[PDB]
Amino acid sequence: SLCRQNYHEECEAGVNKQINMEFYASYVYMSMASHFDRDDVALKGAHEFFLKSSSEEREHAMRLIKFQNQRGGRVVYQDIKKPEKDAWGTLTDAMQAALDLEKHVNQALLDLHALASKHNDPQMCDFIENHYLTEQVEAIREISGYLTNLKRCGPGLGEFLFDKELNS
Amino acid sequence: SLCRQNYHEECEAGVNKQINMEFYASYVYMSMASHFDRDDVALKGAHEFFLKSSSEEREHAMRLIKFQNQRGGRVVYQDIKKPEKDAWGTLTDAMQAALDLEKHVNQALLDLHALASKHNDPQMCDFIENHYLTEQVEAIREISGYLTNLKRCGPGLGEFLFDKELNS
Amino acid sequence: SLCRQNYHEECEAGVNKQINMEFYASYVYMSMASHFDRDDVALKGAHEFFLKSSSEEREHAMRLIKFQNQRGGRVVYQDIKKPEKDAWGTLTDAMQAALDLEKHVNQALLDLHALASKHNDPQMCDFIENHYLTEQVEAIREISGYLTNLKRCGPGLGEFLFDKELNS
Amino acid sequence: SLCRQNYHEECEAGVNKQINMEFYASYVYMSMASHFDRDDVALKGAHEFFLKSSSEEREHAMRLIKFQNQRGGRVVYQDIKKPEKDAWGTLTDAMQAALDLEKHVNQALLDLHALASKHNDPQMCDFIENHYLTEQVEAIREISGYLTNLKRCGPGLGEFLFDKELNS
Amino acid sequence: SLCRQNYHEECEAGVNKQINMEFYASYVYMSMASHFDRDDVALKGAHEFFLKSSSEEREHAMRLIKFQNQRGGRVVYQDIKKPEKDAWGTLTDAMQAALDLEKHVNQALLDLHALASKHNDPQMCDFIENHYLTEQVEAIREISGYLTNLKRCGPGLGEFLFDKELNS
Amino acid sequence: SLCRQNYHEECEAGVNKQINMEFYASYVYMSMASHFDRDDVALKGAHEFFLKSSSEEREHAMRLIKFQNQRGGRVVYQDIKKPEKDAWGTLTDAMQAALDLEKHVNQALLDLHALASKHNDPQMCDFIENHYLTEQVEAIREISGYLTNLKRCGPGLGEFLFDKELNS
Ligand SMILES: [Cl-]
Ligand SMILES: [Cl-]
Ligand SMILES: [Cl-]
Ligand SMILES: [Cl-]
Ligand SMILES: [Cl-]
Ligand SMILES: [Cl-]
Ligand SMILES: [Cl-]
Ligand SMILES: [Cl-]
Ligand SMILES: [Cl-]
Ligand SMILES: [Cl-]
Ligand SMILES: [Cl-]
Ligand SMILES: [Cl-]
Ligand SMILES: [Cl-]
Ligand SMILES: [Cl-]
Ligand SMILES: [Cl-]
Ligand SMILES: [Cl-]
Ligand SMILES: [Cl-]
Ligand SMILES: [Cl-]
Ligand SMILES: [Cl-]
Ligand SMILES: [Cl-]
Ligand SMILES: [Cl-]
Ligand SMILES: [Cl-]
Ligand SMILES: [Cl-]
Ligand SMILES: [Cl-]
Ligand SMILES: [Cl-]
Ligand SMILES: [Cl-]
Ligand SMILES: [Cl-]
Ligand SMILES: [Cl-]
Ligand SMILES: [Cl-]
Ligand SMILES: [Cl-]
Ligand SMILES: [Cl-]
Ligand SMILES: [Cl-]
Ligand SMILES: [Cl-]
Ligand SMILES: [Cl-]
Ligand SMILES: [Cl-]
Ligand SMILES: [Cl-]
Ligand SMILES: [Cl-]
Ligand SMILES: [Cl-]
Ligand SMILES: [Cl-]
Ligand SMILES: [Cl-]
Ligand SMILES: [Cl-]
Ligand SMILES: [Cl-]
Ligand SMILES: [Cl-]
Ligand SMILES: [Cl-]
Ligand SMILES: [Cl-]
Ligand SMILES: [Cl-]
Ligand SMILES: [Cl-]
Ligand SMILES: [Cl-]
Ligand SMILES: [Cl-]
Ligand SMILES: [Cl-]
Ligand SMILES: [Cl-]
Ligand SMILES: [Cl-]
Ligand SMILES: [Cl-]
Ligand SMILES: [Cl-]
Ligand SMILES: [Cl-]
Ligand SMILES: [Cl-]
Ligand SMILES: [Cl-]
Ligand SMILES: [Cl-]
Ligand SMILES: [Cl-]
Ligand SMILES: [Cl-]
Ligand SMILES: [Cl-]
Ligand SMILES: [Cl-]
Ligand SMILES: [Cl-]
Ligand SMILES: [Cl-]
Ligand SMILES: [Cl-]
Ligand SMILES: [Cl-]
Ligand SMILES: [Cl-]
Ligand SMILES: [Cl-]
Ligand SMILES: [Cl-]
Ligand SMILES: [Cl-]
Ligand SMILES: [Cl-]
Ligand SMILES: [Cl-]
Ligand SMILES: [Cl-]
Ligand SMILES: [Cl-]
Ligand SMILES: [Cl-]
Ligand SMILES: [Cl-]
Ligand SMILES: [Cl-]
Ligand SMILES: [Cl-]
Ligand SMILES: [Cl-]
Ligand SMILES: [Cl-]
Ligand SMILES: [Cl-]
Ligand SMILES: [Cl-]
Ligand SMILES: [Cl-]
Ligand SMILES: [Cl-]
Ligand SMILES: [Cl-]
Ligand SMILES: [Cl-]
Ligand SMILES: [Cl-]
Ligand SMILES: [Cl-]
Ligand SMILES: [Cl-]
Ligand SMILES: [Cl-]
Ligand SMILES: [Cl-]
Ligand SMILES: [Cl-]
Ligand SMILES: [Cl-]
Ligand SMILES: [Cl-]
Ligand SMILES: [Cl-]
Ligand SMILES: [Cl-]
Ligand SMILES: [Cl-]
Ligand SMILES: [Cl-]
Ligand SMILES: [Cl-]
Ligand SMILES: [Cl-]
Ligand SMILES: [Cl-]
Ligand SMILES: [Cl-]
Ligand SMILES: [Cl-]
Ligand SMILES: [Cl-]
Ligand SMILES: [Cl-]
Ligand SMILES: [Cl-]
Ligand SMILES: [Cl-]
Ligand SMILES: [Cl-]
Ligand SMILES: [Cl-]
Ligand SMILES: [Cl-]
Ligand SMILES: [Cl-]
Ligand SMILES: [Cl-]
Ligand SMILES: [Cl-]
Ligand SMILES: [Cl-]
Ligand SMILES: [Cl-]
Ligand SMILES: [Cl-]
Ligand SMILES: [Cl-]
Ligand SMILES: [Cl-]
Ligand SMILES: [Cl-]
Ligand SMILES: [Cl-]
Ligand SMILES: [Cl-]
Ligand SMILES: [Cl-]
Ligand SMILES: [Cl-]
Ligand SMILES: [Cl-]
Ligand SMILES: [Cl-]
Ligand SMILES: [Cl-]
Ligand SMILES: [Fe+3]
Ligand SMILES: [Fe+3]
Ligand SMILES: [Fe+3]
Ligand SMILES: [Fe+3]
Ligand SMILES: [Fe+3]
Ligand SMILES: [Fe+3]
Ligand SMILES: [Fe+3]
Ligand SMILES: [Fe+3]
Ligand SMILES: [Fe+3]
Ligand SMILES: [Fe+3]
Ligand SMILES: [Fe+3]
Ligand SMILES: [Fe+3]
Ligand SMILES: [Fe+3]
Ligand SMILES: [Fe+3]
Ligand SMILES: [Fe+3]
Ligand SMILES: [Fe+3]
Ligand SMILES: [Fe+3]
Ligand SMILES: [Fe+3]
Ligand SMILES: [Fe+3]
Ligand SMILES: [Fe+3]
Ligand SMILES: [Fe+3]
Ligand SMILES: [Fe+3]
Ligand SMILES: [Fe+3]
Ligand SMILES: [Fe+3]
Ligand SMILES: [Fe+3]
Ligand SMILES: [Fe+3]
Ligand SMILES: [Fe+3]
Ligand SMILES: [Fe+3]
Ligand SMILES: [Fe+3]
Ligand SMILES: [Fe+3]
Ligand SMILES: [Fe+3]
Ligand SMILES: [Fe+3]
Ligand code: NA
Ligand code: NA
Ligand code: NA
Ligand code: NA
Ligand code: NA
Ligand code: NA
Ligand code: NA
Ligand code: NA
Ligand code: NA
Ligand code: NA
Ligand code: NA
Ligand code: NA
Ligand code: NA
Ligand code: NA
Ligand code: NA
Ligand code: NA
Ligand code: NA
Ligand code: NA
Ligand code: NA
Ligand code: NA
Ligand code: NA
Ligand code: NA
Ligand code: NA
Ligand code: NA
Ligand code: NA
Ligand code: NA
Ligand code: NA
Ligand code: NA
Ligand code: NA
Ligand code: NA
Ligand code: NA
Ligand code: NA
Ligand code: NA
Ligand code: NA
Ligand code: NA
Ligand code: NA
Ligand code: NA
Ligand code: NA
Ligand code: NA
Ligand code: NA
Ligand code: NA
Ligand code: NA
Ligand code: NA
Ligand code: NA
Ligand code: NA
Ligand code: NA
Ligand code: NA
Ligand code: NA
Ligand code: NA
Ligand code: NA
Ligand code: NA
Ligand code: NA
Ligand code: NA
Ligand code: NA
Ligand code: NA
Ligand code: NA
Ligand code: NA
Ligand code: NA
Ligand code: NA
Ligand code: NA
Ligand code: NA
Ligand code: NA
Ligand code: NA
Ligand code: NA
Ligand code: NA
Ligand code: NA
Ligand code: NA
Ligand code: NA
Ligand code: NA
Ligand code: NA
Ligand code: NA
Ligand code: NA
Ligand code: NA
Ligand code: NA
Ligand code: NA
Ligand code: NA
Ligand code: NA
Ligand code: NA
Ligand code: NA
Ligand code: NA
Ligand code: NA
Ligand code: NA
Ligand code: NA
Ligand code: NA
Ligand code: NA
Ligand code: NA
Ligand code: NA
Ligand code: NA
Ligand code: NA
Ligand code: NA
Ligand code: NA
Ligand code: NA
Ligand code: NA
Ligand code: NA
Ligand code: NA
Ligand code: NA
Ligand code: NA
Ligand code: NA
Ligand code: NA
Ligand code: NA
Ligand code: NA
Ligand code: NA
Repeated sequence: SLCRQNYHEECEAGVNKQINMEFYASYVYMSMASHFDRDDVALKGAHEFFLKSSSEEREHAMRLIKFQNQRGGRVVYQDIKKPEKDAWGTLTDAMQAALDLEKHVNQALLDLHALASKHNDPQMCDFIENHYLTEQVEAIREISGYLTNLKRCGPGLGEFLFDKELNS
Repeated sequence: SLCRQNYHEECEAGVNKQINMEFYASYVYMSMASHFDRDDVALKGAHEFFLKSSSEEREHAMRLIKFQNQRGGRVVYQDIKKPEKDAWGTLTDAMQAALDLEKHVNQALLDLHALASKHNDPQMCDFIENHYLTEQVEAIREISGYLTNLKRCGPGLGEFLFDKELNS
Repeated sequence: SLCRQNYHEECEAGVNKQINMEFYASYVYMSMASHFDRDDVALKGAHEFFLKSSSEEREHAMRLIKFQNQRGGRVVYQDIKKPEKDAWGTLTDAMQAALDLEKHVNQALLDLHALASKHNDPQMCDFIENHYLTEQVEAIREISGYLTNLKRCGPGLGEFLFDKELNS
Repeated sequence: SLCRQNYHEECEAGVNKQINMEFYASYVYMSMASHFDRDDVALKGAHEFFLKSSSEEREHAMRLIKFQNQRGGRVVYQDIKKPEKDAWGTLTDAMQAALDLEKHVNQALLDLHALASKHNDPQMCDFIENHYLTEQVEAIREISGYLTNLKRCGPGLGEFLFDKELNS
Repeated sequence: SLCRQNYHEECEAGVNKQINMEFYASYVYMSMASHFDRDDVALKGAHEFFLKSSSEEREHAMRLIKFQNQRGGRVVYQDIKKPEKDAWGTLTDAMQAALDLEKHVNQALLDLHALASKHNDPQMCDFIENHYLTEQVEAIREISGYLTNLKRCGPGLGEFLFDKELNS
Repeated sequence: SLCRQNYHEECEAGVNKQINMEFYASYVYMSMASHFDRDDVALKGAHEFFLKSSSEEREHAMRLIKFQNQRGGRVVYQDIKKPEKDAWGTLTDAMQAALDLEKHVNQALLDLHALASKHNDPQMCDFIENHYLTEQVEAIREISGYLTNLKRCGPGLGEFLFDKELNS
């Protein structure tokens, strides 16, 4: 490939892994969104919030695909595994699972940064810092505060009202 | 579920199958799009066309997910299998594979319609006719004409110029 | 009648039945609306929601009357029976009765479609699909989610707040 | 009921009677409207005029329902009887029947006023004067002039042209 | 043809037949239009109405031609036979012939729908319902009411005035 | 007919012949247009150009129909014969056939002018000069230059690009 320069095969593989991981997170959120749109669950704020979250994760995957081609790597796709659950429970349960997901993705991003630092790839490090690491910190902090407020609001009416407040 | 009415368990399963099939088609197009954005392939019209195609297929999946919940079914997700190839060849090869994909999806939609007619589900039949069957016919006709023009244009310069003309 | 063509006397009678059924549903909702505007009930969201529902059902009747004349049938009116109750209970009770009403109307629409398919009346089938079957599916799904949220909110304050949120 | 004051049980019953009577008049006009939209009758001015008349009568019913609840009465619904005829004849015949209907409704309104005066209910009397008695006088005078002009115009062409002039 | 799928040779032939039938109806209306523009007939409303009708029928043919190519059929043209008459008589005579024409075309459309249902072609059925069957019902009802009003208006002055009112 | 003056029966017949000839040319172009919209031909510029040409020829027929009635002749319709071919070959073949058609129509227009000069019908001559003869000269010159450029461009890519340039 005429464009490849200072791009190590381990970094290329790490990017292909993160691409799969972002699509996976996209799929989880899709599943959460459809769970909260069940007639017997019917939390329209959660639905909209997880649908938007699913769409954002697809963007994160797509920016990595682009990055792979910009640097002269080869994108290699794997299966996008189905999420661990078919039903995500209450809005509190789902938000806990979402926190776990974002932290898992955050840890993979930090391993990917560590890979790029290790192979002296400053452009890859900056790409990751600039587009992913601060976004991850905000999302985790965001979900964590929701969890605190879901426990403050309590079940029943509290969950209905916390749900109203989700998107604004 | 308090909303379910005249919605047969075979139709619900058929919808879950089509949901997987639309995501799969989405993933194929994503792969085609990244293939045409390689520095050693570099056909920006194809890239944009398959990226838009991938996004449309995700919408088709999402309208089916919605339909499942509107009718009081339960969405059940499966793995989204990786596409058959890592490299899609020339713009002519990819467009042939895309035609094959759209016809495979079209046949599944026609089996799904047949399932809804068989179980006397007129609302499901109309949903499928209204949002999917004509859209499929247009897309197949569209790709077929591209194939005819790719063979008319020939390889090399013809492929470059046919690619310019793709999106408009 | 100079316009009648491929319009079977059983279909004409079925349309006259559905006309009565839509007016009946209109009258139920009128009664629900006046129940929630009692000084000792005083749920203004419910009032407005059932008043709008009553008006929509009158439109559904009127489109069928039109359809009867477009196809060269004769509209034949019957009494519009009074609703089963004078008092509809809590917002949860009324919404349950409304779900039952919409499902009863939906079943009559599906019998009417079955009548038109049976007599090979494709124009009548499409009319019913296009203007009634999807609208019915949305309304039933809508009311069902309200029921789920009314049970989540609980009685007292929950009912007051759920009522605020009804129309938006 | 915490709001009821100087509202006699005979007046409440009289209002429930008038509510039924306004819906009945609504239903008559609905039937007239569908009669003039038959392919073998086809007088589009009459159709539109009786459709608007039917809608106005529904408003008159709905203002009375409101009045019942404002005064702390209980609305009690009865069956809305079907109209006396399935076919209303010429535009002259229908307009004669409409005059008879409006005069019957007017006499019921005047009995209702007499009931409210008798029970010393000045607010109810004013409500009736303000929203119903002058409106009734205008409608009766209006229909009567139409009858005079329908007899002046004569049958055939006169009826076609008088019909053009109905709504403006 | 690379696009053809679930499109039976009998349906393709049925579409070619309907294409001829729509052009034929176009030609009839062209002839009616020129009849009412004769100096010795001179009914400018009829002229304009049949000229617009002729143009609409050409559109109906052209949408079918398109449909044939979208589905991967081959359009096959036949002669467009001249209309049965050179002179169409009074506005009442022409409108009767137009009613007969529209009903003949409507019956062919219903046979074509029956052909597509029989060969399990849901996309073709919906195409026909969506673009043709309701349009046919409206046109037949429309012409029938004109016939009723032409008989109400009578010959001479009535015909002149009914003609004024045709287009609006 | 009260308007006829200096309008010879041979000229009236000549106009009826040209009316048939313009409709025939309309039908040829319709067939060419549908040929270039086949999935296995797929030249969208040609399609649009022949569809517009077909529509223009219908206008030419319609202005002659009008002229017949303005002069107090009687329009007499004949069958519109189907075109000589079902398939028109390459864009070069079709354009050659179109040149032949326009020259055939041009020769008929010049015979018609000769008929009107011969019968001392200056108004008919001017009508033909003003609306037809220069339009014919432009169209023939136009198609001829296309033929020259189609031979310059060559088959394959040249045909694709010449087709892009057709309408602008
Ligand atoms: Cl290195
Ligand atoms: Cl659950
Ligand atoms: Cl988010
Ligand atoms: Cl990027
Ligand atoms: Cl790039
Ligand atoms: Cl792979
Ligand atoms: Cl996993
Ligand atoms: Cl799995
Ligand atoms: Cl759980
Ligand atoms: Cl859990
Ligand atoms: Cl969890
Ligand atoms: Cl991790
Ligand atoms: Cl490191
Ligand atoms: Cl590090
Ligand atoms: Cl490392
Ligand atoms: Cl290092
Ligand atoms: Cl990001
Ligand atoms: Cl944040
Ligand atoms: Cl920040
Ligand atoms: Cl927060
Ligand atoms: Cl809860
Ligand atoms: Cl069933
Ligand atoms: Cl390659
Ligand atoms: Cl697309
Ligand atoms: Cl949907
Ligand atoms: Cl929904
Ligand atoms: Cl699963
Ligand atoms: Cl697979
Ligand atoms: Cl796999
Ligand atoms: Cl390959
Ligand atoms: Cl290949
Ligand atoms: Cl392939
Ligand atoms: Cl398949
Ligand atoms: Cl079936
Ligand atoms: Cl089937
Ligand atoms: Cl089946
Ligand atoms: Cl069945
Ligand atoms: Cl779709
Ligand atoms: Cl298309
Ligand atoms: Cl289409
Ligand atoms: Cl094309
Ligand atoms: Cl190439
Ligand atoms: Cl029948
Ligand atoms: Cl109560
Ligand atoms: Cl509603
Ligand atoms: Cl209707
Ligand atoms: Cl109508
Ligand atoms: Cl009756
Ligand atoms: Cl009942
Ligand atoms: Cl009763
Ligand atoms: Cl109760
Ligand atoms: Cl109850
Ligand atoms: Cl109940
Ligand atoms: Cl029922
Ligand atoms: Cl049936
Ligand atoms: Cl059925
Ligand atoms: Cl049945
Ligand atoms: Cl049957
Ligand atoms: Cl509806
Ligand atoms: Cl809904
Ligand atoms: Cl919907
Ligand atoms: Cl809800
Ligand atoms: Cl309560
Ligand atoms: Cl008192
Ligand atoms: Cl009658
Ligand atoms: Cl009025
Ligand atoms: Cl009031
Ligand atoms: Cl109030
Ligand atoms: Cl009662
Ligand atoms: Cl009565
Ligand atoms: Cl009765
Ligand atoms: Cl009578
Ligand atoms: Cl009478
Ligand atoms: Cl009477
Ligand atoms: Cl009375
Ligand atoms: Cl009194
Ligand atoms: Cl008095
Ligand atoms: Cl009294
Ligand atoms: Cl008194
Ligand atoms: Cl009033
Ligand atoms: Cl007045
Ligand atoms: Cl006044
Ligand atoms: Cl008057
Ligand atoms: Cl009359
Ligand atoms: Cl088949
Ligand atoms: Cl004549
Ligand atoms: Cl029309
Ligand atoms: Cl089409
Ligand atoms: Cl197309
Ligand atoms: Cl042929
Ligand atoms: Cl014939
Ligand atoms: Cl013939
Ligand atoms: Cl005749
Ligand atoms: Cl005749
Ligand atoms: Cl006739
Ligand atoms: Cl027929
Ligand atoms: Cl059939
Ligand atoms: Cl059938
Ligand atoms: Cl058949
Ligand atoms: Cl079959
Ligand atoms: Cl149509
Ligand atoms: Cl109509
Ligand atoms: Cl309609
Ligand atoms: Cl009419
Ligand atoms: Cl006459
Ligand atoms: Cl002469
Ligand atoms: Cl060919
Ligand atoms: Cl042209
Ligand atoms: Cl002219
Ligand atoms: Cl003129
Ligand atoms: Cl003839
Ligand atoms: Cl010929
Ligand atoms: Cl022939
Ligand atoms: Cl050829
Ligand atoms: Cl040739
Ligand atoms: Cl040739
Ligand atoms: Cl010639
Ligand atoms: Cl000469
Ligand atoms: Cl000469
Ligand atoms: Cl000569
Ligand atoms: Cl001479
Ligand atoms: Cl011209
Ligand atoms: Cl030119
Ligand atoms: Cl010029
Ligand atoms: Cl040129
Ligand atoms: Cl070529
Ligand atoms: Fe490198
Ligand atoms: Fe992410
Ligand atoms: Fe919950
Ligand atoms: Fe650093
Ligand atoms: Fe996120
Ligand atoms: Fe069911
Ligand atoms: Fe799709
Ligand atoms: Fe290539
Ligand atoms: Fe349909
Ligand atoms: Fe259908
Ligand atoms: Fe539709
Ligand atoms: Fe597609
Ligand atoms: Fe019939
Ligand atoms: Fe309804
Ligand atoms: Fe309550
Ligand atoms: Fe409803
Ligand atoms: Fe009192
Ligand atoms: Fe009234
Ligand atoms: Fe009459
Ligand atoms: Fe009135
Ligand atoms: Fe086939
Ligand atoms: Fe037509
Ligand atoms: Fe006449
Ligand atoms: Fe069907
Ligand atoms: Fe028509
Ligand atoms: Fe003469
Ligand atoms: Fe011409
Ligand atoms: Fe060619
Ligand atoms: Fe001149
Ligand atoms: Fe001259
Ligand atoms: Fe001039
Ligand atoms: Fe031309
Ligand atoms: Na690197
Ligand atoms: Na990897
Ligand atoms: Na690698
Ligand atoms: Na890899
Ligand atoms: Na991308
Ligand atoms: Na991108
Ligand atoms: Na890329
Ligand atoms: Na970059
Ligand atoms: Na690089
Ligand atoms: Na990989
Ligand atoms: Na899994
Ligand atoms: Na960690
Ligand atoms: Na790190
Ligand atoms: Na990693
Ligand atoms: Na390194
Ligand atoms: Na933050
Ligand atoms: Na909560
Ligand atoms: Na079903
Ligand atoms: Na399934
Ligand atoms: Na199932
Ligand atoms: Na399933
Ligand atoms: Na969705
Ligand atoms: Na959605
Ligand atoms: Na959903
Ligand atoms: Na739906
Ligand atoms: Na359902
Ligand atoms: Na599944
Ligand atoms: Na695979
Ligand atoms: Na197939
Ligand atoms: Na099917
Ligand atoms: Na299927
Ligand atoms: Na079934
Ligand atoms: Na198309
Ligand atoms: Na090519
Ligand atoms: Na029928
Ligand atoms: Na009945
Ligand atoms: Na009947
Ligand atoms: Na009946
Ligand atoms: Na109506
Ligand atoms: Na109406
Ligand atoms: Na009607
Ligand atoms: Na209709
Ligand atoms: Na009919
Ligand atoms: Na009845
Ligand atoms: Na009852
Ligand atoms: Na049922
Ligand atoms: Na049914
Ligand atoms: Na029924
Ligand atoms: Na039948
Ligand atoms: Na819905
Ligand atoms: Na509640
Ligand atoms: Na009183
Ligand atoms: Na009473
Ligand atoms: Na009382
Ligand atoms: Na009472
Ligand atoms: Na009211
Ligand atoms: Na009101
Ligand atoms: Na009220
Ligand atoms: Na009041
Ligand atoms: Na009171
Ligand atoms: Na009562
Ligand atoms: Na009665
Ligand atoms: Na009286
Ligand atoms: Na009085
Ligand atoms: Na009274
Ligand atoms: Na009293
Ligand atoms: Na007055
Ligand atoms: Na009259
Ligand atoms: Na077929
Ligand atoms: Na045929
Ligand atoms: Na065939
Ligand atoms: Na054929
Ligand atoms: Na066309
Ligand atoms: Na077209
Ligand atoms: Na076409
Ligand atoms: Na189509
Ligand atoms: Na096809
Ligand atoms: Na044919
Ligand atoms: Na003939
Ligand atoms: Na028939
Ligand atoms: Na049929
Ligand atoms: Na047919
Ligand atoms: Na078949
Ligand atoms: Na109509
Ligand atoms: Na007349
Ligand atoms: Na002459
Ligand atoms: Na001739
Ligand atoms: Na002659
Ligand atoms: Na002649
Ligand atoms: Na003309
Ligand atoms: Na004209
Ligand atoms: Na003319
Ligand atoms: Na002239
Ligand atoms: Na003349
Ligand atoms: Na002739
Ligand atoms: Na021929
Ligand atoms: Na010549
Ligand atoms: Na000449
Ligand atoms: Na000539
Ligand atoms: Na002469
Ligand atoms: Na020129
Ligand atoms: Na060429």
